[PDB]
Amino acid sequence: LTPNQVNDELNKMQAFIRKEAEEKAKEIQLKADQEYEIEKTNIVRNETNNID
Amino acid sequence: IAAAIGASVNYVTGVIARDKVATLEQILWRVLRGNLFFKTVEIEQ
Amino acid sequence: EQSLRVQLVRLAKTAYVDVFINWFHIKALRVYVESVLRYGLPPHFNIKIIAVPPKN
Repeated sequence: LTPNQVNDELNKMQAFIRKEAEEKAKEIQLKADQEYEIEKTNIVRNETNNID
Repeated sequence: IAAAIGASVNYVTGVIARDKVATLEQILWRVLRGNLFFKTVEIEQ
Repeated sequence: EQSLRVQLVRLAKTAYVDVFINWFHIKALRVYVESVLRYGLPPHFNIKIIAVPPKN
């Protein structure tokens, strides 16, 4: 439509792109905290067996 | 502005013979995939 | 035929209510999903269901 209308939608575009990415990025870093603990427990149990 | 030599964003270049057909595509686009287009136009021959 | 007849009326009736709640689920979810996808900000929408008196 008019350039103004197309700019209201433009603003909406970069809004979408940003919001789905923040949402993606929270899930992405939450798998990274589950992974830290779990890998840390696994290194330790293996090693104490060797030391034993 | 210098982003259509790169690939930081995607642009769709295209010729169409009618600005009319451009409209129908704009409708399809807005209604069903949300509001995510920047619509610019240049006249060709 | 008799055994089938009782079972069938009952089943249709029970099925009916369930199929109705599911239909209304889809429509409510389809308006929310559509609304976020076209409009964007603000996060919360003002949604109403307006009952129209018949033939208006």
